[PDB]
Amino acid sequence: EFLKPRLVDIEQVSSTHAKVTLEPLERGFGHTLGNALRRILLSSMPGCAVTEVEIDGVLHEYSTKEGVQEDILEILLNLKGLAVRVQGKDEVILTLNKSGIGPVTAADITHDGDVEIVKPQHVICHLTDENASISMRIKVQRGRGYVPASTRPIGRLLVDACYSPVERIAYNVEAARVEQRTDLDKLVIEMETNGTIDPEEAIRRAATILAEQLEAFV
Amino acid sequence: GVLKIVKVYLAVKRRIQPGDKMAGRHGNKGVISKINPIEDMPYDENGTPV
Repeated sequence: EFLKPRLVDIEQVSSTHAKVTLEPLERGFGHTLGNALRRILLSSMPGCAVTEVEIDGVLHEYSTKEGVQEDILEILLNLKGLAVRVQGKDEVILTLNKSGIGPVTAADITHDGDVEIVKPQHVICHLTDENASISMRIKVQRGRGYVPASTRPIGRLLVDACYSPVERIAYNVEAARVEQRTDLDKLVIEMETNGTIDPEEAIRRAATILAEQLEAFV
Repeated sequence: GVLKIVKVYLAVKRRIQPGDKMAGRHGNKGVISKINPIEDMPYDENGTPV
């Protein structure tokens, strides 16, 4: 009958992007599973994006702070691009306090040991003069998809929520000459995450979503 | 005839929506008709959607 595919290999090339392998597959099932998984992964994957920010001396995002060359809107964009993995909670409030000349990157955030920053080199802003200090509270929360601030104190700045760990998914169906049987397919899935999702976990969640959606008529 | 004037400056932010007219530099107009999902767009062999 139909041979059951299984996750045979996880070639993690870099921190961001990885390459998983599924083998074996019958004729046609390679493309079916590849496209179904690609759509599920690009659509529905849990993420831990930033939702709200609170800089102390800032009222609205269309202003400027002395000693910081970035506008507050550019700071909010840089925070929106921040990749962070939270494990034991849904929402968490990271704290950033930085003074003195230099780049305020993501490594200056208070560790919050259950919350891991995956790209410490991510520059958030720049401090120009020594007597300048910034202090902000960043609300990193778990979610799915893309939730703009239009859908959901006068000192709280709301950023657009983009809880999608994956950035690019591709799949390739090749011939797996194995098990002394020809005309069998192997699906190689190259995914480009931001580092906050393990590729095996991503594939497992994608298959779980398909299995749950198929329960409507089986 | 006027006693005092108070001027308030709102800062709206217009993102994009079906209806907004985008164009190019060669007379190619066009209003956005749909904001397609990321996984519905055509993609090349490397997986990058257009």
